[PDB]
Amino acid sequence: GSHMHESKEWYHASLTRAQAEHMLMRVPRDGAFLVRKRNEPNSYAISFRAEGKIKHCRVQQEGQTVMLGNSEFDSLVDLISYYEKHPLYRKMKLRYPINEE
Amino acid sequence: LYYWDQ
Repeated sequence: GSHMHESKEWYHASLTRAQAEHMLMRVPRDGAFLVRKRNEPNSYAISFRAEGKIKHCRVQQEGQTVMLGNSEFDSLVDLISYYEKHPLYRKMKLRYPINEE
Repeated sequence: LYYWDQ
């Protein structure tokens, strides 16, 4: 699908769950987030901070679209742009993209 | 949840 996420600050092509967790803990704000490519094929994770905890959400890359749960988008950038304006977890929007912080 | 669902 679309590759426009490759230059986004929040996107990390090579970042483990553990590395992602240690990055997010340095940022005491709900809505801190990043996206990382998973070892599983055609899969990403959104790692985010909410209620003082780190959570991870799977995103499946399937054909010309990406899927999070039952929500479907044209691309990963469209998905992130959506959840920057609409809450992903309770009332938390994706708010603070983490670029190595 | 290992992965939060949604």
